[PDB]
Amino acid sequence: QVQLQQSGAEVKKPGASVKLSCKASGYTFSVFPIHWVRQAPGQRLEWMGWHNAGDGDTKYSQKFQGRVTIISDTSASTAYMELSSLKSEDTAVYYCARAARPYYDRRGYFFRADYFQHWGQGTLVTVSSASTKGPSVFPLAPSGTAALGCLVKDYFPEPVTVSWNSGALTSGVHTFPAVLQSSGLYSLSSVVTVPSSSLGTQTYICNVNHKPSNTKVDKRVEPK
Amino acid sequence: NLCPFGEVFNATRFASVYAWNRKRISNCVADYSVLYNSASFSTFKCYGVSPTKLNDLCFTNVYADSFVIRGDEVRQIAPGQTGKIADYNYKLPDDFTGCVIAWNSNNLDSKVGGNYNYLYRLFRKSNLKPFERDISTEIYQAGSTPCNGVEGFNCYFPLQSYGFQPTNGVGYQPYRVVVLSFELLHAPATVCGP
Amino acid sequence: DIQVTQSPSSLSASVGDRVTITCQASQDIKNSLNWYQQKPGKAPKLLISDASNLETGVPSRFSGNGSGTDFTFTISSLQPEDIATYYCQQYDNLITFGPGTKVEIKRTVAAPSVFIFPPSDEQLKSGTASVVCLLNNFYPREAKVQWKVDNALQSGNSQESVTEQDSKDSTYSLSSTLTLSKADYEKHKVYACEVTHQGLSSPVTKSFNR
Ligand SMILES: *[C@@H]1O[C@H](CO[C@@H]2O[C@@H](C)[C@@H](O)[C@@H](O)[C@@H]2O)[C@@H](O[C@@H]2O[C@H](CO)[C@@H](O)[C@H](O)[C@H]2NC(C)=O)[C@H](O)[C@H]1NC(C)=O
Repeated sequence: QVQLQQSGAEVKKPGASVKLSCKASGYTFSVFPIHWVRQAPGQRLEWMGWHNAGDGDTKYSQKFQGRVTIISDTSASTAYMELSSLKSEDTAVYYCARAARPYYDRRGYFFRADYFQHWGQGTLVTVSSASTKGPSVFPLAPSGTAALGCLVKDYFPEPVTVSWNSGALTSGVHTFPAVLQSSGLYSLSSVVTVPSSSLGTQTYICNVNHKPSNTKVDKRVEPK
Repeated sequence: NLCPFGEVFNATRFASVYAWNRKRISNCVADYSVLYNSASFSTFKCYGVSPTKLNDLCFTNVYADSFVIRGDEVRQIAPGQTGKIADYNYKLPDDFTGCVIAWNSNNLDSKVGGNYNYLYRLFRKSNLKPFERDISTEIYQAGSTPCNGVEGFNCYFPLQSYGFQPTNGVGYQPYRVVVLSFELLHAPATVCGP
Repeated sequence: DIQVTQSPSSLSASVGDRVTITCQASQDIKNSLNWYQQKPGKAPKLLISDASNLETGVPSRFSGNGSGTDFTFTISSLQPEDIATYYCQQYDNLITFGPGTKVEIKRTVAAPSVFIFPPSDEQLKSGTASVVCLLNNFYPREAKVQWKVDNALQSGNSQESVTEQDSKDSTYSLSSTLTLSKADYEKHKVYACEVTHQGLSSPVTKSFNR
């Protein structure tokens, strides 16, 4: 099976550089062009460049030429992209995608086949002057159907995973998208709707995991 | 990845003895250090294994049993013991391998009028077998005449409520108990310490 | 440089409706245009390649047409699993992606269930108070959330976050967070959340006293 495995998320300060990896499996990595496409949060897809390993054919976009470079190691079946002179606007998810093989037609003209049939899972690159910080978890307590939740406040960088009751409680849970505050730190809310009869009976614990900071917090949301 | 011990120890209230709660712990990594380093426990006795050697050990399944008894009944949560709790409510096996953990809960399970929500089985025709639970509400025949499903003279409801009051003595105060049982079977061990 | 536009920018249609979105290139890009689908939180997926060719594993309700500068993408019967943003992409010369078209499911109007949460004692010890208002399972997405502190409208201290359309009931949920200092929190009493939504016969206010 074709699989494009990308490197883990990266956090960088403005001006620094980042090197991302895209390991290919399940196909002849040498003969297929691999494109690099990025996507700012909530923004459109943006093509950056392509590179074919066996050919050495390389083409960058005008916006990233001079600060970008795409190489490959055919032995490791891995394509590398390196973006330099990073700025806050480079904060995005960077995908590697495999295109079809280019061809010649009846008259001898070279045609590319740059439709992306296989994508990697993407690598998040956060560029910010903020330093890595773990979240503080505060209970959102209830007073028919009741609502309770947790406040994941003042953490950096994204993301955070929030589960309820060690993974058991999943129905009625709404983990909201994070928002970037002016302090440069993220804040997030996770809520769940439960029956008011169960407000007593069941114990409700939210489990917050911030892998960037190796911070795991288990907070119980009890009615005050 | 991390075993859900906090769901058991730090729950808002515990079960009654007769309907003791059991949590099946599986496919996770357990750090018993959060338990054997705390000074919050009035009773921490382990049988067949030391708590210190638990963090480098592996078991197939681990069970966490929960209930609330009164203080002078905590000694009954031990192998080969007798009493209303051991005989009619919660019995440990004689070859029991695990830990008995208890702490006072007068601040949580006692009310000014009295917390009558915690119950225990007062009458039973036979003694419980190890790790057996009876949530029945059948009328008990304490005499010759049959009850036939209705309460009456020498025909009693089997369960009785602890009257947990904050002004009670320590032996009559509520105590929260967690019994960890460690099961090692001819199967892949799935609950492992660090 | 080749420019690629998409119309409409956003779209709402009921289940089973025929949906057609367009894509326009600034130059003749022949048939070298592909269509991608990106569900929320996932990577893009190729559905139509070279204007008309459906890719393997993609349902037959998806189609594509166009040549030269004008191209079209059609969903014959909109399904709830088709909530996503759809991009077109040319490759006649280099690669240029489109701005994208957000496709949503038009559902019956559903009013929100509103909840307000006071600041926790743990956070008040930190010197900061955060009041959180929750709007649960509502459609359409547009809703006004007004923070009223002693019936005084609060501005500049609020932040909002909306979930994506749910997999089952096709609804939205909204979280608003009012962050104050402990000093500013203790100089006021009534903290309220006023919510206006099409599914409500009148604004609903959830409040608490400090
Ligand atoms: C059971 O809870 C205690 C105490 O938890 C604290 O108080 C609760 C009301 C809730 O607000 C928790 O989030 C609090 O942490 C746990 O003991 C704490 O463990 C943390 C872990 O790092 C430590 O920082 C604290 O100092 C501990 N507090 C005390 C009073 O000991 C305990 O670990 C929980 N038990 C289990 C099995 O998870």
